[PDB]
Amino acid sequence: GSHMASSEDEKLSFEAVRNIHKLMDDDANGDVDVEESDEFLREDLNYHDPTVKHSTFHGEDKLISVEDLWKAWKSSEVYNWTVDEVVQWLITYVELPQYEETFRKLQLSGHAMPRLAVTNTTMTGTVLKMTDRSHRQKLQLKALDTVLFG
Ligand SMILES: [Ca+2]
Repeated sequence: GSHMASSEDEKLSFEAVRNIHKLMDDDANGDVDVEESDEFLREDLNYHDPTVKHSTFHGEDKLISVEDLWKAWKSSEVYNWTVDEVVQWLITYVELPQYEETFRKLQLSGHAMPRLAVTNTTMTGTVLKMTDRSHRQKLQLKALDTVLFG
């Protein structure tokens, strides 16, 4: 229920993908500016310094763009990763040994990566990490870093 992110009608994949981009881009204008990402990129997904994602994605600067992410994602390792790949990925990165249940519940992959990187609500089909914050933290950190860097 917001124009910015999460619109009420039906959660489309674009609003979702821009939402996880919006994790960095506070105002969600389609591109994150350096100031917008200040704590956000660094910690919220890079868990240290966002120089990696900023200078890897843009290269010359620090601006990340939703549609550009869309194009990047389709060209990145993430969009190529099938369920098996994502399963080993989710475990080795997200540290969620609930993989059996979750993959059999929703069948995740490179599409699911951005779709699950936003809120527990989306990803928890039935039973998947009781801890909301711990769930969304692990998933957003690794899924988002995966859709962004890969
Ligand atoms: Ca912005």
